[PDB]
Amino acid sequence: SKYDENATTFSPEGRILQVENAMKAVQQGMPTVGLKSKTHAVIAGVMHSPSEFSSHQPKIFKIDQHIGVAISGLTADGRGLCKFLRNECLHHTFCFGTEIRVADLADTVALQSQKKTSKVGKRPYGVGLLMIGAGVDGPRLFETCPSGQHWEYNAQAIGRRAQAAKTYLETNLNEFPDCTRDQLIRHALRALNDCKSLEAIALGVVGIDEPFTILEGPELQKYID
Amino acid sequence: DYTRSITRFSPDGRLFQIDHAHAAVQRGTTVVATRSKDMIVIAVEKTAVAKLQDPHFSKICSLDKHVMCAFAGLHADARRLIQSGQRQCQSHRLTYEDPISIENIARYIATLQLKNTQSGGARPYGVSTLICGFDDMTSQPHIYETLPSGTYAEWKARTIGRHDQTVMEYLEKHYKDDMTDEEAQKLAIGALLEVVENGSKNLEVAYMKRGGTMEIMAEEVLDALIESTK
Amino acid sequence: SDISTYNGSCVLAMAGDHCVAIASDRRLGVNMLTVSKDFKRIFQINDRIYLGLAGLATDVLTVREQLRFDVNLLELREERPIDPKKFMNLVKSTLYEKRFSPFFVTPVIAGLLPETNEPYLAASDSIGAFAFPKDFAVAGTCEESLYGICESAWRPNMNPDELFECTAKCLIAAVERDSISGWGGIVYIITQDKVIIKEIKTRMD
Amino acid sequence: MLSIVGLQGPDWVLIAADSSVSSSIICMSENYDRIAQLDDRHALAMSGETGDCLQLSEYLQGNVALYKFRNGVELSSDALAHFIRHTMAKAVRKSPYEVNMLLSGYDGKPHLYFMDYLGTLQSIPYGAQGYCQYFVMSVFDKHYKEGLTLEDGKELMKLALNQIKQRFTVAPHGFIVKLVDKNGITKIDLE
Amino acid sequence: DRNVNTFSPDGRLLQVEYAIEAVKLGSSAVAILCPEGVIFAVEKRLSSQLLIASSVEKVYAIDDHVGVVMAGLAADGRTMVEHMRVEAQNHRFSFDEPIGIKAVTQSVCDLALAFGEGRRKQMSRPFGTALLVAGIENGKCHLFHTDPSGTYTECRARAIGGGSEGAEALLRDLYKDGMTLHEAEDLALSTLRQVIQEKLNENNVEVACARVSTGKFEIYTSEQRQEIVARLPP
Amino acid sequence: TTIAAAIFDGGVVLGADTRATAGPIVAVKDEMKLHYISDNIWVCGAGIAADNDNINAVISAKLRLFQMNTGLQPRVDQCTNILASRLFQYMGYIQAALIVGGIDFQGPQVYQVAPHGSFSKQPFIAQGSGSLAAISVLENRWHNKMNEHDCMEMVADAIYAGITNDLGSGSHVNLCVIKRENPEDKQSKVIYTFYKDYRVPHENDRNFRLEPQINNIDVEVIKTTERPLT
Amino acid sequence: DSDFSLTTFSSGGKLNQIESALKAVSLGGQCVGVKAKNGAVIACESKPSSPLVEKVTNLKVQKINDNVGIVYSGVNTDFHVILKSLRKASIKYSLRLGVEMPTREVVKHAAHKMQYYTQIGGVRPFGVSLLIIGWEELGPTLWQVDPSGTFWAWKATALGKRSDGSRTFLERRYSEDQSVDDAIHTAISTLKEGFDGQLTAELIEIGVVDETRKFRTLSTAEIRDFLTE
Amino acid sequence: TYRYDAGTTTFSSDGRILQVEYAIQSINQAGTAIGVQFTNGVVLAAEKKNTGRLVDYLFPEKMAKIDGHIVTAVAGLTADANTLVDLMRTSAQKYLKTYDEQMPVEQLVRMVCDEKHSYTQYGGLRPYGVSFLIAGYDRHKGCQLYLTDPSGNFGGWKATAIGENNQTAQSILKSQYKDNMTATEAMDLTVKVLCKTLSLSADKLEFAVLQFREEYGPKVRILTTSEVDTLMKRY
Amino acid sequence: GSGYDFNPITFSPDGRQFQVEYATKAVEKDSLALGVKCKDGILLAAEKNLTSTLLTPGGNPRIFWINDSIACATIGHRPDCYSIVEQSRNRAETFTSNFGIKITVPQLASEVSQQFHLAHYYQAYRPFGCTVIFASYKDDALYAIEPSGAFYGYFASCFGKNSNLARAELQKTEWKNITVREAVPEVARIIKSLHESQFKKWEIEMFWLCEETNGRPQKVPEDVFQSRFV
Ligand SMILES: *C(=O)[C@]1([C@@H](O)[C@@H]2C=CCCC2)NC(=O)[C@@H]2CCO[C@@]21C
Repeated sequence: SKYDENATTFSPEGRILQVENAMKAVQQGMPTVGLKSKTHAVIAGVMHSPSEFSSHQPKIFKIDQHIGVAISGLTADGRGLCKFLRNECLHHTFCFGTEIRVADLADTVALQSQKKTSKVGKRPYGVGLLMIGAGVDGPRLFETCPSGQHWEYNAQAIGRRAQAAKTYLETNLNEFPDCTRDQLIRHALRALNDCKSLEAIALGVVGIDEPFTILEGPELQKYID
Repeated sequence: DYTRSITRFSPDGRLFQIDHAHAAVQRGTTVVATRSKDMIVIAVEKTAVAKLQDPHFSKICSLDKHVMCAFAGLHADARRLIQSGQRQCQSHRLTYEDPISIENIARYIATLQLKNTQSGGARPYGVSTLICGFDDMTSQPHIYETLPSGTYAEWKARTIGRHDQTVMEYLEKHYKDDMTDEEAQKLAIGALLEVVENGSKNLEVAYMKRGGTMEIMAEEVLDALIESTK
Repeated sequence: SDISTYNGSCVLAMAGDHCVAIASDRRLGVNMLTVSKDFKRIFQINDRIYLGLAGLATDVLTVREQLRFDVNLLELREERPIDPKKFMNLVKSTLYEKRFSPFFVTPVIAGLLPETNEPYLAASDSIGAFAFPKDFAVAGTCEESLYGICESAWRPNMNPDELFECTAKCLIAAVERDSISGWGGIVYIITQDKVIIKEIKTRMD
Repeated sequence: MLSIVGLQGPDWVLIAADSSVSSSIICMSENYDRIAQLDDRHALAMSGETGDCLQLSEYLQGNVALYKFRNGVELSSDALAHFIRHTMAKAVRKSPYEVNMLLSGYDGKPHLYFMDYLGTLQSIPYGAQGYCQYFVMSVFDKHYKEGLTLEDGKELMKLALNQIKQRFTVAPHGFIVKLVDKNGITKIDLE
Repeated sequence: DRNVNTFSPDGRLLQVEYAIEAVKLGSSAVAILCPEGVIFAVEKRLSSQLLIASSVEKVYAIDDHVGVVMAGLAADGRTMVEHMRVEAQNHRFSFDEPIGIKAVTQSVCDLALAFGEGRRKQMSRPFGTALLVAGIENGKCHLFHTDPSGTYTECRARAIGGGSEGAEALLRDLYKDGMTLHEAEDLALSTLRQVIQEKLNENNVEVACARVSTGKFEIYTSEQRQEIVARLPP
Repeated sequence: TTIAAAIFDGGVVLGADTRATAGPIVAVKDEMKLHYISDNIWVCGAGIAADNDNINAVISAKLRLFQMNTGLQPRVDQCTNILASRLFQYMGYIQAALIVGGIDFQGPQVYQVAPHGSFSKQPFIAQGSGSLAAISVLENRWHNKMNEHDCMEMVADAIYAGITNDLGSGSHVNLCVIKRENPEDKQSKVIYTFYKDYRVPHENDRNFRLEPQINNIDVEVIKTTERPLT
Repeated sequence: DSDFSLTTFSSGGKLNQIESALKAVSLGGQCVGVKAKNGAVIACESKPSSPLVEKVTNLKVQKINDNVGIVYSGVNTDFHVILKSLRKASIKYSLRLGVEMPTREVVKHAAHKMQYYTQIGGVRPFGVSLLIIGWEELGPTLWQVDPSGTFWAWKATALGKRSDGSRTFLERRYSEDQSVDDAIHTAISTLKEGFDGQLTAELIEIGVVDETRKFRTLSTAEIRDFLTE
Repeated sequence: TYRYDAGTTTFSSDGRILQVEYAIQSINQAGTAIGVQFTNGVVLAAEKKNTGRLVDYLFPEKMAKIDGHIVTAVAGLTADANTLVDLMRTSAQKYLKTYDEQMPVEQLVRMVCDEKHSYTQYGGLRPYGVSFLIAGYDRHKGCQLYLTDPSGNFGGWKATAIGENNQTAQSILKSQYKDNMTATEAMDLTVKVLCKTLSLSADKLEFAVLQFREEYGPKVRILTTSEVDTLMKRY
Repeated sequence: GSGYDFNPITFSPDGRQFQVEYATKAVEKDSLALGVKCKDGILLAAEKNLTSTLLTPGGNPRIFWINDSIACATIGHRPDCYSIVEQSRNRAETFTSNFGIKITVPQLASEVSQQFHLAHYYQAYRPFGCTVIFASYKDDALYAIEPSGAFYGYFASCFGKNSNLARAELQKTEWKNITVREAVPEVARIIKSLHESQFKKWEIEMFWLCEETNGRPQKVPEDVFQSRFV
């Protein structure tokens, strides 16, 4: 409590309490789920509707043609990170002319978040990103943390009620590598359904040859069964 | 450079630094700006040692030949506001050749105060400013009150500084929708006198006539109007 | 042609018997055109220091004002008048700070040493290459003419009258051979007691 | 190479300027007011590219007004002249204003200053910027008398402008003359 | 804590939540979207009759097609609307088209959370203003809500200010997707009147419509505000 | 200009003419081209007089500050490195062709530094316009471990050769003999003896002058005013 | 961001950091200065950390220029920084004006630097008080420069350890008519008064400005010559 | 960070910058400085902060010249006073370079007060704990005397005081100050007010006499120790 | 306890850098990673206690490439771990830009310890809660930098939880006597013996730099040693 002053302050236990507060800010975001097959990767999430007549706040974003990120936490910080990631993809498609690897984007966003947590006067991004990419590296899923680190996953859940989604993913973890695009999307939607408190769920799906695309609302009806 | 975010929100949602800047304003001398169809009048009460100092240090300033400006609050923060406002009037002339709109210059002063409320390492101006003047582009005299918060609002008759609520009540009671220039003078003078127990030797009254510059009321005409109001 | 030749100037300083004499043409010319005959090129820098700036009128005024800024600041911060040698080094610093965008004025410092009252002439080029002639310091577009006339004419130990005599005559000879210089002369005789400012008559063509 | 001519009198200053603005070989306007009224007391005739003259005039007028408003005192004619000189001295070395000016001001005393793009400041009884000086200075020298009346002053300025019209190859199609006196800057016609 | 960009143990930016509170201290404003247009009805708080109502305008036209109503700090909202106007004119300059409502909303939101402290020379605190951005894009009216946190959401109906929660509760059973612009104006003014502490009048209210038929965000005049307040059931 | 420094057994002899020309005209006939750097180091410079004077003053200040802070005797190679770096960073625009001549723990050292920053340790060096006329004497009369007087005469004769053969050089030969106060004691204090006007060529003096100076210019004084000197 | 000023006025108008730096001066080693008719003197009790210290390597009495000299009391490193700055200012003054920086100009530059460090942020005031001697036109001058940047001019003063007792001693045993030798004797006696045990020429450094108007540090031989008498 | 920051450029619950109020209190703890305007000049007087049997009163401590027409007495931190006097001298000479005219007194006072205010509103730095009695002459407003504050607030005063017992000195001036006084009368008034408020040794006092003469112009002379002693012995 | 633990640059009255000690605590919390120098190369083995079974098998690296000859095992705060990895890559690239050759682990460790030290030496930085073991066979170097910035070459380094026991076990083997392929089973046995039962799923991320890799960093192939365990 007394050491929860800055992101630059270590608590006597080695913990950065402001970093942990930002991580909790991510854990307070709406349920986000990511999956990874040998051919496709999926990010889905129950978008948040602050008001009854307000639309669901977009949660899935397309960083590059085969890269997308699902934000969980401060959506403004998520948009800032999306801007940064799109700049990184545009400078990798400028310097090298090809699409960056989602692993490199995870590295860059982790570096930026760590620099936010290592210099005073900066706050960790209050948003965690489930980034799915596809390329020469294959489909890859990364959960980037406010602390400045990204964890590579075959599946993952973050935000609120994400323990049920994590349990579902653990149960079906060995199914995912062979799951087709349609089956991976179905698994994503059925991991989110366990988190239900659809027109709220937005799902970005990418493949090795399939460019990243965002499906929302009725477009996902075919993947419920 | 130094950026300590002097102005931050409180749990109840208040910028305590803006409250303190308003307190600084409310310890400043009373200013009363009133308008007529063709003339604006500003009356600032003056606290001074008449036998030992020159009363020529005026709260009323002229940002431009058409923009009159009075203030309540810290005289140094007000001097900075007036200096920046004069610079902005001349820069608007440089950039447009047209006299700066009274709304434009009032917005600029309010935005200066607001930037001080927003810039780290910058103390909000402890000054509330009455930016008055005439626009040929609108054919309307204007009197805007810019606050330390950076909010500016046009008024038919506004007062700032100490005793601002009593003078506001006086203005509300004795305001006419279509006052003549002398009626505006009488309203401003009487509103200031309602809290001041001294005549011309204390009050300072300036005015701006349609398509005119700022003229400071004499110590003879001011006293005559004071007696007429009483 | 040349920027220095734009404003014709002719500044002279001579050393006498415990007295200096700084004379200057009074013409503000623009190339070949006479604009004024009341142009001040000699400025009093201190009670016993006079500075004649022979060169571009722009840089004459700029350098004079910059050295009045420096001398006033020095005398305020030190409560003491600036010495002729201290002011010479100040002018050298001022010109060499703009060495690579030089002022197009050659300064001529005519002063008297604070205590000994000895003559002190100090003429530099545009960039503060100060010389300290014990006899005469010349500057301006009449530089060759002034050098020639003062080499033969200047004599040691000239009293204020004789020092004025050559300062005026020698400057007249210089300006009358310079087309862009002349139109009246002004000679400041600096002595122990008084400064005598004599406006001398030169050719007005 | 525009013809601006100043003539200082005992208690007035007649400042005239070429009223013909031009683009290349085209006389765009025949009544362009090249004289800039920086203050109610000071009229600055400017010879140079119309854009440079306009920008410098606006900068100087804004600075004069800013001095009048910041401090409750108006610049003198010597103070304004040296402020213009400082501006030109700054400009020449870095980003030069290619304008040669005649600053005519009345602050209880008539003043006429010969100013150039470099920054040479000189109070003059009469003068000109452009090639017109080559034509008008002599006429002033020939016909200027100390204590010249305002009517004699207008006659002498008219003579100088007529000399510009007659002998200068690029004869200005007309001049705008302004009288700077205790009453301010008033535009006049010399006929 | 004690620094602006600090996270509570609950995972909230404390300055952001306090700016949300500041918005809750601002004047009420109801934005009702209907297929014909988006209608703002805003409480103009007049501390005196001498206060020129047109000068405390809580509604700002960002562009011809898009407008904005503020709640909270009028000066921070002025900064936000200034940024939005610059963004709209820059977008018209760069892409020869009106800026999308979502696009300008996202731009001002990105500006919103760029506050910082402790780093050498930026705003030092979040904007204490929530905007109801609305406008006509591609023959459609779009209504967006920005709050100090920098999050924006598209809204069919929204409320910002002191009566925001009560206004939303009243809108629960009062708002429908197919209302006419007449009905949208009536609902906005009714909700505002219900969530303000003074009798509704044309002078203490500001009404503005991003109208699809005109394709423009106009601000209603006193006559139009009277034309709406007259129809209200009270 | 003719500047020439050589190294004799006990030290260094630097020499310079005293003629500064403002083009084809001899501006100065007693110009000082030998610049004191430190008690052990003197630089005789050619090129632009302002550049030489200023760079020598600046490096003398640098080495005086060095000797003060560090208590260390400035080194001739140290002075030469500072001079060469400064002249290189100005890309030869500081036209100061310098000859550093000093005595440090490494003994008597003479370095040349070109205006562009190219330095070189040489036993005898001649720079300036008459540098060739001087170097001839230096080439023919310099030998390893010559005594002080022979090196003095050689450097003076080289400066005189530059004076007579070169138009840019003339007037007198100023010498500066850096030497250890006790030549037999290599650790003794390095002192300098400056021989101003070491050579005053009599054939190069003003040999004629009108005893009655003939002048037919009469001064007409327009106006006279006398002002006190205080 | 540490650009905030750590030297700030306290509730009563007392710059606590200035008082703290002054206390650092008061525990920084006694240094005395005495202004004679024909010169000035500044000595200090420079007792080394150990007999193994080489005195010349950390002389407390130092030259600012040919005419001005400085002794200090307080943080040795702060004095060295101020001394380098003052010597650099003097050489700059020589470059711009051809003469050594005047004594009062050196004092005012030291005072300006110290005030600057008492006002700008991220720094503490210099924890040294400087006794600067040098000649002005009207004669020799001794100047105290405090951490605040306020500079007294003294006929005599001590400002280090037990400096109150030493200043009372100077008040009691100082006369204007003292010569430079008399001033050196007065400074040595003041150091003896405020020093425990027998004073030694090794343990004190003396720097004097005399009729020559040039500042010179007395060698240990000269200091011992003065002590023996 | 900012744990050990004093909020020098931050407002207090009352609305006054507590660092400016503490600077004002520091001034009130400093030697009294008094200014009095007479017909064609202003006399400034001050009490030296460094006053001992050993202190050598070589040069003015509280009194400084800003230009040939402007002089300043100071109450408060003498170091901040020296810094702002250097800044004022540079500003006056800058105005002279720009306009070839002596800087108007009100504009130099506004410049030093803008500096002092900037230290109270930006940068989180310590305020200038000095109050200047800036006496001077300009053609515009004749001879003027301005009282500056650490806040950056200034006001013209016919006669005023700052420092210790500044209120007592102000009351004495109010009871005794006359208009259109002579240089001698105003100097004697300053002596009386100092003697009553303030010991009283002449060498402990500093005097400067700005005087505008149509012939010589505005002349500033800071009275030397001999002049101060002769003037005080006359009371 | 006392307040000396908030500012990284603050020293405890015992000379302890409490923030550096807390960064070291962050290192000690993490699962142990170690490195051993062997005859054929250097083997870096990082224990990855997989928090979730969903983590990619073989993903989430703790050993990183720094150069085509330098690998980097990382312990502690993984954000700081990868920050230091990327800063080491940048330092190697800058070293190549300035000097052309590829950096060596000793001087790479010095350059990165410079950043480690700057973190707790200048304010406005957080000490890196990570220990980085740079290994290079081509430099025969195994240098571990600690959170303080203390870097030492090791014959066998190890940091993290149970690092003392891991070092004690590494001490039992003369690693240079054996090659990397026979070192892998020994290190794997060490970590498995120290692996805590609470972590069911986990991995041994082994990398080696050897002649078999031509000195290039390379993850130990799965066939050689299946890194994944249950
Ligand atoms: C010498 O090179 C020379 C002198 O003015 C000389 C310059 C440097 C030291 C001071 C005196 N430089 C010149 O420009 C002329 C040209 C011929 O050589 C000069 C006399």
